[PDB]
Amino acid sequence: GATLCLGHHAVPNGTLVKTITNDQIEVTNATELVQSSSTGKICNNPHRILDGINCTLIDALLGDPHCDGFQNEKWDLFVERSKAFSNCYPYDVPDYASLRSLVASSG
Amino acid sequence: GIFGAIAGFIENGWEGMIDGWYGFRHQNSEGTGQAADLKSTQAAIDQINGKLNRVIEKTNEKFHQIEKEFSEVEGRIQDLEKYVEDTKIDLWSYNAELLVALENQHTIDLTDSEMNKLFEKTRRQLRENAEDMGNGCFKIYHKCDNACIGSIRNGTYDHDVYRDEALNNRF
Amino acid sequence: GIFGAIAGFIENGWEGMIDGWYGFRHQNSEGTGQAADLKSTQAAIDQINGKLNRVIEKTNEKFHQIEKEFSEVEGRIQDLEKYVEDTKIDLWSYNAELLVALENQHTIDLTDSEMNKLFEKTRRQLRENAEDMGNGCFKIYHKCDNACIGSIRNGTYDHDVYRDEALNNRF
Amino acid sequence: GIFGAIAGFIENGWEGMIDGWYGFRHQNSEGTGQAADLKSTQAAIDQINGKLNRVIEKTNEKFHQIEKEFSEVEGRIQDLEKYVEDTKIDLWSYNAELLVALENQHTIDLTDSEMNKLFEKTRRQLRENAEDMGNGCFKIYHKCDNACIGSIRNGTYDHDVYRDEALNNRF
Amino acid sequence: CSSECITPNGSIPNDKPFQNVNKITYGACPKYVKQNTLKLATGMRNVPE
Ligand SMILES: *[C@@H]1O[C@H](CO)[C@@H](O[C@@H]2O[C@H](CO)[C@@H](O[C@@H]3O[C@H](CO)[C@@H](O)[C@H](O)[C@@H]3O)[C@H](O)[C@H]2NC(C)=O)[C@H](O)[C@H]1NC(C)=O
Ligand SMILES: *[C@@H]1O[C@H](CO)[C@@H](O[C@@H]2O[C@H](CO)[C@@H](O)[C@H](O)[C@H]2NC(C)=O)[C@H](O)[C@H]1NC(C)=O
Ligand SMILES: *[C@@H]1O[C@H](CO)[C@@H](O)[C@H](O)[C@H]1NC(C)=O
Ligand SMILES: *[C@@H]1O[C@H](CO)[C@@H](O)[C@H](O)[C@H]1NC(C)=O
Ligand SMILES: *[C@@H]1O[C@H](CO)[C@@H](O)[C@H](O)[C@H]1NC(C)=O
Ligand SMILES: *[C@@H]1O[C@H](CO)[C@@H](O)[C@H](O)[C@H]1NC(C)=O
Repeated sequence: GATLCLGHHAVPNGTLVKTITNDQIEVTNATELVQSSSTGKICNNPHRILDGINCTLIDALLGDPHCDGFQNEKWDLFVERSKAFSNCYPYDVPDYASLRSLVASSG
Repeated sequence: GIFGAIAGFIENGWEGMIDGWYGFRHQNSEGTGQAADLKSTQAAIDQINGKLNRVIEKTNEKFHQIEKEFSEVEGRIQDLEKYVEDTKIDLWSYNAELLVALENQHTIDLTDSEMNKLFEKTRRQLRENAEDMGNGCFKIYHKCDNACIGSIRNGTYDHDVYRDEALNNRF
Repeated sequence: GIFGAIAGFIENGWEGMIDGWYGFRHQNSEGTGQAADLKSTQAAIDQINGKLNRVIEKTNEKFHQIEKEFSEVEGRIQDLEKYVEDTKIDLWSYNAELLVALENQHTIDLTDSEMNKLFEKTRRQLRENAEDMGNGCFKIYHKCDNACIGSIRNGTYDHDVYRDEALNNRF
Repeated sequence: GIFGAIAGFIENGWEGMIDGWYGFRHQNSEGTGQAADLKSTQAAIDQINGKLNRVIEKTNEKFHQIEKEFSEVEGRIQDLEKYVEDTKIDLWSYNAELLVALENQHTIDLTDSEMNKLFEKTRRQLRENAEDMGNGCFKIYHKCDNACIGSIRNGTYDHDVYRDEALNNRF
Repeated sequence: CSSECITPNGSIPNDKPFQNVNKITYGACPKYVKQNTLKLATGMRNVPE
């Protein structure tokens, strides 16, 4: 006579995953659902990125001289750097956050 | 799993089977052989993909949102902004943990299921001409050459042909 | 599904069976017949309802809440109100999508289960007097008239009565 | 459950079995006996614990948050603080209700599964030497003393030994 | 270079459902979670011998 065997495959290197009943259990393959890394660069496409360089958005708005390059500019995303500084008459904006927001949003 | 086939009554997997997820090994007069079952392999892969595509699907696009970091202590409103963001993150972190747990449990169970379904399909084909050896192998009580084994694998096996022989050898 | 009965080893459904979800078709000396199995039909319907009632249940009552539309640009606080509402809607949208996917998967699986359970129950009744033909039909190796078929259906079949006859015809 | 063993083809549970979750009761020439199956009992307990540990696990630590009660009517911001907290509570209340429903459904199904798996394992051991009586009892067609029953229970039963006797008594 | 999702750390790929990079994002972005990893099983239980 003959013998017929039913079987399933297996692999040398398996992967531990987590289930309802099981904290670690080995399967043949798994895929990662959490992105943990970055290339490190803000990609200039496909969004119009405006690098503010030494300028904050508010100074660009007001017209601080060293910001005058930003006149009439547009952006999808305005990037403010930490090195930014104000060179003009010292001022303050009550509810600075809101002006910043609504201008940033107007774009 | 839940059907008790994989890591079940089937002792272990075959690292040697590289052309499919599920298959047959046989031994008969002519020698030993191995072949993958592509339909059930496909069933498993299809399901897993379906689910993979459910989850890996397009993310949500968001543009202007609330501020999530603060350089000054402001009290109440910042307390609220912070609390809202923290709440959101906790809830999604929960959804994700659970999605993975459920999904994985189910994948394990469905792959077990496919195995068991192949076994069952085969047993049913063989009718009275074979016995379940409990290890996931059938004992075939008639003379089965490579063509015959093949006929079992592609689903064309005619049991009535060998029934007399097999019946004879079983008892 | 997960048991491989529906869309399984059972080729297809019967559009002709309008009195139940699961049943028997038979062919014997006297002719052909069809009858619904009401207990297992009920099992399925009951579960599906239980679930339907879990979901369709009373909604939540809310009265005065935050404002969700705005005619003026206000900045920070409006950003926050908007963000909170948007966050909530995304989270519930997720719960709903998932509830439906899970629930549906499970309904498919549980109806498959009921079918397979009926099959198994019946096979067990028949003992040595019939064989599994693999298509979801049993071959009964003794003489079974409409009363006998009935006895199988209502669970009163006594196998010992026909065992000799059947055993004889099987081998 | 989903396998139709517990509250299934197995009529009811044994309040008399206090040393395990699943076991055997037997009757042979020497008398009647009862013994627990510790492996499958363990399988069930282990899973249930895994799950219990998933849920009962460390809670989240939070310290300074938004205020959730108010002694004065303030309008807009309070509306918002209130709405945020209410939103959070409704979502977590949902998560908890569902967690429990799913988890429980699954526990019921997995304990049913374990039972059915033990049954299947045993049937496979016995080969041609016994028949499924449908009530979760096997009829053993040869002479089985307490040692033999034991051998069935600890998985060492050699069917080939009794096959001739049993085959004889079956037909 | 190109990418649909921007974070203060740099751009990140949006192919996955979730990300640990930053709670601050712009564009089509994985939802942000506290876990640095969640593996979704793509095959059966592995049982070597
Ligand atoms: C992407 O960007 C964020 C923000 O820049 C990075 O998070 C920062 O990571 C560092 C290192 O893990 C954290 O340092 C820690 O600070 C805590 C709190 O003061 C301190 O107790 C620890 O000893 C440790 O030094 C830092 O807190 C954290 N910053 C924030 C605001 O979260 C993140 O690491 C970056 N991820 C990638 C992929 O580059
Ligand atoms: C941003 O501001 C910095 C600092 O003021 C500028 O760096 C100066 O550059 C000039 C011209 O190259 C040098 O002579 C100075 O030595 C730099 N100053 C300091 C303090 O480092 C920089 O030019 C500005 N960047 C842009 C594009 O406007
Ligand atoms: C692991 O799974 C991923 C996603 O399904 C797939 O792209 C990859 O090919 C798999 N790896 C192997 C070796 O099967
Ligand atoms: C199955 O195998 C037999 C013998 O090898 C062959 O003749 C037949 O064509 C096959 N059937 C199918 C549908 O592939
Ligand atoms: C089952 O069928 C038999 C024969 O038709 C009938 O005599 C008997 O009463 C039925 N049993 C039940 C419980 O309905
Ligand atoms: C099973 O039972 C037999 C007879 O009682 C005994 O000899 C044997 O050692 C047992 N096997 C194991 C592995 O416990």
